Amino acid sequence: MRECISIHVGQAGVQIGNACWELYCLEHGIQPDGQMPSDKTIGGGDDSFNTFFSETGAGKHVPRAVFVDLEPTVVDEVRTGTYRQLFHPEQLITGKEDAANNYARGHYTIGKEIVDLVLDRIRKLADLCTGLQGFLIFHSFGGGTGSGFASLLMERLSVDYGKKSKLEFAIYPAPQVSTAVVEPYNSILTTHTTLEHSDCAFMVDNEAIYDICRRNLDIERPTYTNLNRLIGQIVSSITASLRFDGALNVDLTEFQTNLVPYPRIHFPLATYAPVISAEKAYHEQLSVAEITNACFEPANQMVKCDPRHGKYMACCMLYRGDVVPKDVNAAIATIKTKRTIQFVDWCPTGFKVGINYQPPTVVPGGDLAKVQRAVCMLSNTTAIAEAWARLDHKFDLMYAKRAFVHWYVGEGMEEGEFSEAREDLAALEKDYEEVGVDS
Amino acid sequence: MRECISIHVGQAGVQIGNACWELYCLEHGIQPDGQMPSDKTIGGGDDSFNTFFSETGAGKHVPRAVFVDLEPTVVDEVRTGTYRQLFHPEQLITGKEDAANNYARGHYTIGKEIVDLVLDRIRKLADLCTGLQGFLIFHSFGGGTGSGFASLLMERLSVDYGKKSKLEFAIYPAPQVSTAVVEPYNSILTTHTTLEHSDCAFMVDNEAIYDICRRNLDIERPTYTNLNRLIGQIVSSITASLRFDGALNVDLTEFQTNLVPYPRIHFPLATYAPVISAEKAYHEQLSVAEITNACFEPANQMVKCDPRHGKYMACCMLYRGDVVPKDVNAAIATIKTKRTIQFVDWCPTGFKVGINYQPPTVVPGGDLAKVQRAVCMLSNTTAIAEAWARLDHKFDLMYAKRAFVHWYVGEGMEEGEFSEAREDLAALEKDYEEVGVDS
Amino acid sequence: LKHSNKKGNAFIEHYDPKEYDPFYMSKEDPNFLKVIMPPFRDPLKKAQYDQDDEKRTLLQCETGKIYTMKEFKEIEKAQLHSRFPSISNSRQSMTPNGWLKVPMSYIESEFCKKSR
Amino acid sequence: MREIVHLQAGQCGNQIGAKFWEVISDEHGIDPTGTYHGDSDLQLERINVYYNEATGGKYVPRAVLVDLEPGTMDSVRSGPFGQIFRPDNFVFGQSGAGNNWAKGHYTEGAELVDSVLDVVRKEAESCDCLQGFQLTHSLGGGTGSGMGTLLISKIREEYPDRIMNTFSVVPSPKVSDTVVEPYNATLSVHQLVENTDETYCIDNEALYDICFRTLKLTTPTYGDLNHLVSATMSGVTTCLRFPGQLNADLRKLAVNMVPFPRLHFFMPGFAPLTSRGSQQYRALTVPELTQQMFDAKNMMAACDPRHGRYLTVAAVFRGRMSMKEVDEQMLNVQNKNSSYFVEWIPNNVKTAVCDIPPRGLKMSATFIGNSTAIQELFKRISEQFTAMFRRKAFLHWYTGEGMDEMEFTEAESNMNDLVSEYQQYQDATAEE
Repeated sequence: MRECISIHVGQAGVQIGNACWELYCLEHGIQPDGQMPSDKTIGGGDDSFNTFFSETGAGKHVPRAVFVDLEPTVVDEVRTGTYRQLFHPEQLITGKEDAANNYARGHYTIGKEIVDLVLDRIRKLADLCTGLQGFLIFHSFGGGTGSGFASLLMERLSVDYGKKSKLEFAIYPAPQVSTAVVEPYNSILTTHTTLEHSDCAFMVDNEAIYDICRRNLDIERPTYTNLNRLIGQIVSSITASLRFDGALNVDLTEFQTNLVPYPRIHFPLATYAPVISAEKAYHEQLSVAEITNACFEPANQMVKCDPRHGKYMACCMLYRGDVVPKDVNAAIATIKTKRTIQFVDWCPTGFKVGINYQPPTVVPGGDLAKVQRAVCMLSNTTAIAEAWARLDHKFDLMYAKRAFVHWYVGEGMEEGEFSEAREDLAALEKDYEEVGVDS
Repeated sequence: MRECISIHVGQAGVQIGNACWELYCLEHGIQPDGQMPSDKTIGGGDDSFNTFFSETGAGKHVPRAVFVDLEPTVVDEVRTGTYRQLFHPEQLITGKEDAANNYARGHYTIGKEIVDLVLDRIRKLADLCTGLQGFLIFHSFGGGTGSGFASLLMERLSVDYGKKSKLEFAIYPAPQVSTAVVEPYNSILTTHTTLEHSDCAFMVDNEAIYDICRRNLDIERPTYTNLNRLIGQIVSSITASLRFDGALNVDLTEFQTNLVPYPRIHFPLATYAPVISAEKAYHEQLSVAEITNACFEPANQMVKCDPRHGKYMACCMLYRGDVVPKDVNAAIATIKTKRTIQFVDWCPTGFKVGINYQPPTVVPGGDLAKVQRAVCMLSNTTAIAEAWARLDHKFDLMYAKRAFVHWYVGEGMEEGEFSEAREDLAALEKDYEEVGVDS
Repeated sequence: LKHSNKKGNAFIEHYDPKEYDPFYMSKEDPNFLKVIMPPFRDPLKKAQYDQDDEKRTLLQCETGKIYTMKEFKEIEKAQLHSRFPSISNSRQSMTPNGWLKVPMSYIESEFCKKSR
Repeated sequence: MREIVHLQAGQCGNQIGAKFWEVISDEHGIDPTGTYHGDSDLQLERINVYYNEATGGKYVPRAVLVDLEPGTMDSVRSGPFGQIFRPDNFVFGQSGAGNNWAKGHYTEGAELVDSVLDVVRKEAESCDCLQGFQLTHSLGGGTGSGMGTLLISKIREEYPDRIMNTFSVVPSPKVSDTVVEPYNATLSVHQLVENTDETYCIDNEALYDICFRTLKLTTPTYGDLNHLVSATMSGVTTCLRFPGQLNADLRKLAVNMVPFPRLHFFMPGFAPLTSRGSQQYRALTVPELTQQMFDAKNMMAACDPRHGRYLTVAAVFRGRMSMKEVDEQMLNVQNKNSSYFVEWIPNNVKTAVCDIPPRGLKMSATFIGNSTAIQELFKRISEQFTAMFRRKAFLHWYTGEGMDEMEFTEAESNMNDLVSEYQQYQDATAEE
């Protein structure tokens, strides 16, 4: 039935998958052992957990995900954790040499060495499942493991299954702050692969997370755990109608069919709400209209861009929690007449109504509070094209005199691929500009 | 419905707002926690608190007010109080630099920096409400904060909402006693803004309150607490028909429409009665005629102006407590024939009948006693145009040799604004003289 | 970047009718990234436009004043409004923000209001 | 036997059908188990129309649930009456429609259609003689709209001599659920006007306004709308379910109410729509019912019939009042409201009273009439579809499905012809 397989590449992908799996196990009461030892006081779990987990003959739950990384240090870090008895060692493939934000080695001299193993693993996982819809590939553009290895794997996955959805989730290098220097080097090559060989892609940064957490959660010392919590909550909200039911179920296909207006433009703008702490969720009446209005606020956006610079082509609307249809109708009636929100002279309306009876849960020790309902939005606007343009500017300036290129030359590739990438991105920006221009 | 938004600027504005909110919570039985913990012995609270407070889904009350100040210290002393759990921290915006009796910086280099934040706050508060009629802006002329920041905010509030009432409440620099030196400098600029950009303004001072407390209350060492209490009682009496009902409900629009005879003359003369302490409220029979007669007494006005020097154009009178119509009729018949009170040859009569069934309440630890009924009057006379005369005289005799003006020049403004304000005040005084002159 | 650094703790959600309202790029020239659209001769639309023009010409002959397609449009709009069916109490003309704040939305019975 | 076979399609169609089945079971005294606990007289003779005789007196429903998503059957089975239907009729696929009409009709409408054809056959030959087939669906999706048109075409091809009535849901620009909804509406309307006897117009926004401004409901949801539509259909079919003095049937209404086969749409409506506190303060009489069935406030149309002229009116009553009051009311209405109906055709109102009152309510009457108000909906749909087809947004999915674009061209051509016909028959002049 509605079953998918998750792909986690790189340290960021691995930690994101770990956060997602722990969130799922706590939200469904799944114990870390793998069995149901709650024989005295029950606390839930009688649901359709088959979407992500599997039921054995002995009552055991087996995670269905791919944990592959070129560096064994992350695998060892996960292995010594408290959840090592949940997954299987066969699903965590180690490595001798790694990429570490290098596309050259990780795409030719490193990634090409472990291909058969991961292919056999994913084929076995697919055979173990009945109904397949899409995949959850978790990687990063800065990480070389999540760029070279991810691109090469997704190429064969595309050529092997043309009828299955191919999702994408990674991190975008922020123009202001960054971790390494060679991030655009990897990004310029990974963007072409994710564009000309995938159907949809999700692009997020860390600066927006920092801004929103210091503004709402009011923390002076952030940590990766909260970032992973936010991303996992986003993922759970997106795939909410799959694990449960509701008034209007929205499957993966249902929203991806409309989320892609064109083969070249499939970069939605994700935003989760409410992103609030415990004290920020006690003396604040929460309704639907306010948060939906808050959803379009660029400070709450996951990407540093002004929606007012461009306009909206398509919008995907999601909900989770005790939501009443009349509030949604009132919000839609309110947004359709706002003059601040810009849209095209072409699409009078577009959105979805995903009603989820199951409220989002909380985590003991986290920062999120008990909110009666949640909401997520996925719109499509041309105003986000600035990020690709800044990246292209950086690539041209850093390519004028060939900085840090001789390494890639020695590893062995064609230099013309850089020209191919820049011209492809130029064509993409031209098409985006053409689409954004109205009548 | 009848819901308004209160604005509190400066230390004086903040403390007035605190007194008003504590008075409202004690008069409506609202506990400082914000909920209804009285489960054993009830003591009231079943009324229409929606006018000022808001009801949550959990039985919580959220005040709807704006607490802004450039100096963080006042915000700090409010936060460390016993009522910190009532309001929300987001409504108390601090600041790095302050004005502290200066119009220059607080209007150009200080006030202009925190604008979009307070605009977003007020927009959110207005959206949280359904029915809006007017505002309650609390500031002062002596304080540079409550002068520069108040003028700048009210200008945009006027240009953004024209159909809503714009009230004003501040403190007048007494010609005899004063706190600072540059008070006329701020006042001369604030008056132009409050005249040419507002519909009504209430003007009061402190030495009149000093006189009334030493004469009736008989205190040798007064304090700001009683000053604030009297103003809060005045505010409650003015907006009494909004929170409750009576024989004849008088709303903000009802009295504001008639209280303004001309666009340039909107400075009423308030008078609260009775202003008496405990011992002055036990062996003194209280009726309506006596207090209404005492209302017109100059010794009970909060402005040092002999009413016998000019004459009255419009009078608005209000009542609160167990009042009987026949007493009001007898008082009107008495005053309409008194030769001492002067009025134009033009308005034979004009007044309002505000009957409120709810008697005013008392406070544990205050100086006000339990009185069966109260009365407040808002009249319009030209005899008060004398205060602006001394204000202009002082401004002129300071401005001849340019006393304490190089500071403002260095901060950066036009020097002609002083001439503009002077001539505008001269024109206003001329118009007051022309109106006061009968046929 | 300049706004973010000068205001320090600023985002672009800090939007307000200010001189620094980045919508002002388009305000300089609305024609930029805009294409003129004269009345074209598309036969697909002309299939109905011929009938509409015939009706407009008949109306002009019956009245005696030159009307354009737009002029025609507001003419029959005013005629329909004056015809009596103006529908002022239903969702055919009422604005979206005109149903929540209506006493018909106060399902909470007037009994508790009487108690208050 | 004379029985009616009921068909189901679309999740909204499935839920409204389940609500209708629960309503009729409660009215006719059927327990959730499957036995009979009724205490009436006319609830045993003609009960076989929607049920089937079986052992132990346990009547079974006669309804085929067609869907493409398995999540609907689990939801509808868990209800208080979801254990009484026939699980064999829950023919469900594995892949969702994705709110696509072309994909649902092509991919999910080839290999799954055979089972539903076989079962509807078996039901048809299980009985002696039938009258027609009822299909309640919605145009908001690829399940109800993508499959209902095909099934209606198949049943018409196999059995031409049957009644093809449906209660599909019309879209609204104000209240929308699908981005490509107008495309689906344009595709479905062609089959509705080409291979469908009659069709009733269903709107959710108008029902929401009706409940919000007359019923005064705290938290109105889809359950209320399902209750209202179930009552509407129950009032429609009581002419056959519960015979009285002047009985009618579906084919007579279709023939007498449709002047031209190209125009077969109607406007439903029920009379007593009052608030909860107004139930104990009301006057039960004829003129009040006439006013509530004639005014535009009570009708469930998201338009105004006063813009046009009334074509055909059928006032079906369900109760014990009289016969003179109805005719005098319609006479004086036609006399006074002369500029609201076609002057060329006098006596456009049909009289129909059911002597058998409904269960739980004493007076009830529904409004079936075809007034001139759908022209606005048709014209706005045509405008928005012409727009959407100008630059061809959201078309590559349909193109990749395999079907070409000329279908949209012919559909909009038929659309323009239909709206032209409607507007030039709106001004039905007597002569030159």
